[PDB]
Amino acid sequence: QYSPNTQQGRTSIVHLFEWRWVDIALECERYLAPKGFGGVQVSPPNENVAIYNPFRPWWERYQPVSYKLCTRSGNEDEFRNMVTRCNNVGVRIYVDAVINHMCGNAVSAGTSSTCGSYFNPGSRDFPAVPYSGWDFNDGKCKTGSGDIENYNDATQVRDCRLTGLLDLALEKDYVRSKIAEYMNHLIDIGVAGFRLDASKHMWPGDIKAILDKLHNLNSNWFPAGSKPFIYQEVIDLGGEPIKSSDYFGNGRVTEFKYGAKLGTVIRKWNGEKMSYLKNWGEGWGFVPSDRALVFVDNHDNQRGHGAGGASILTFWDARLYKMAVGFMLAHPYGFTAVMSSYRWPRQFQNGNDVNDWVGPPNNNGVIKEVTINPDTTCGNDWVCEHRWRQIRNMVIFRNVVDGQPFTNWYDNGSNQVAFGRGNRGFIVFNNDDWSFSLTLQTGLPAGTYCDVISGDKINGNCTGIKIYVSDDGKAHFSISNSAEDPFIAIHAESKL
Ligand SMILES: [Ca+2]
Repeated sequence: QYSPNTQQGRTSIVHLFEWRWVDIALECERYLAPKGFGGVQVSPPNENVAIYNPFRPWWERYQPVSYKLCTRSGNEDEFRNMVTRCNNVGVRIYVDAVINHMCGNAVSAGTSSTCGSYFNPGSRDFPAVPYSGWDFNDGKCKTGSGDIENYNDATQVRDCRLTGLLDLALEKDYVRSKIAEYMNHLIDIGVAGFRLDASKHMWPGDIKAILDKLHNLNSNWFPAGSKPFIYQEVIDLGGEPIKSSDYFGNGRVTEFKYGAKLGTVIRKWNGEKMSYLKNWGEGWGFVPSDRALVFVDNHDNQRGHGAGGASILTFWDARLYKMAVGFMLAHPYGFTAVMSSYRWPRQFQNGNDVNDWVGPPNNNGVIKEVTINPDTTCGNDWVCEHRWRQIRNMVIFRNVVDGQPFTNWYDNGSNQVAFGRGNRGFIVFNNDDWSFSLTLQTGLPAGTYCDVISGDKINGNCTGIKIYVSDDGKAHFSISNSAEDPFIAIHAESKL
């Protein structure tokens, strides 16, 4: 469960948030495969409630109606086609599994679903599964509202409705079986793993019982006996009865402290400085590296819909964002997940964005295709951070130094730091309010290296800055505090 199952040499996954199956298939062959990406996390592929007020919000996909592979992203045939094409080019697919609940109990009965399936939250009737009143925790929950009111109570957090979402009785073999049936269908199609949504709201034992009924990965692409990669979405920030470690037996867990702390440091908040990142990792109270899934931001907290809140860095803060993602990709702690989002009309009303519900680029509900501009960027309002030179080149950086130890760390006691990875890569950061000009030990063999942040290496040529490493692995670095990108990165594969 703990192994990503990615092709050897691929160390990251990208969350192509709300992308259509056909666009992901193309992206796999035209970009992800050749640029070294390990995998892709897709939005929930199962049928959900169609919400028209607001209008097709992004969160409607976290309200299941059935387990039919029928969504705004595409149908079953298109999903199968995408998984096959991606696996054929060495890019894995990870599915966002929404198995803790169904749709909101206050949602109107009818056929307002992505596949026309009928459902009735009022009577707990979901005939397309099929599920009935006997498959929910309405009798288990002992709160007055029926929803979760006390997070200091593990039992209600697990047996009560999370913000009104119908809570499934995962202790029932029938329900566990229906879920495993859905996940096994996806495994046979070819998915390499799953993101367990709202894992904190499920008992670790119930999850285990479900994983027990899962098949091994498709033997056409994976070695026999291969188990699906499992990462559970658990928001653990410190003083709650429920701990991330409670889920270590099922697989990896999302480390939400990673992005929250990194954002605070990069922003130079609460007195933090990049100099403290010397012991970054478990030393900061994070879960063991071999059990962590890290990221700077995600679809939830990038809108303020999650853990971290205000310190979270996202594409809106491009300069600091690129620096944060760069540091994460260069650091050996955990398995890294990169975010890929879309732009929305942000509107704040006293510190709160009233348009945080806005769904993906669309034409009257129909998701707009991802267009590629001549400069390899995306159009139609898709941000495509994974296509940003500074981010994509750092993704490759992590692959190149995969395995090398954290070494040659340097810091000025403030916000100017540098460190290498064995003898395969070196990165320098200048987050202070003054220029950086110093000769440092890189631990890299002598030669001319192309800075992969300001440019690229193309057939014995650099399109950006060039770094000269001498015989003793020493090299000079100059980064102005006013530089577009205040950091430099070089590695074994960027050497001329
Ligand atoms: Ca639950």
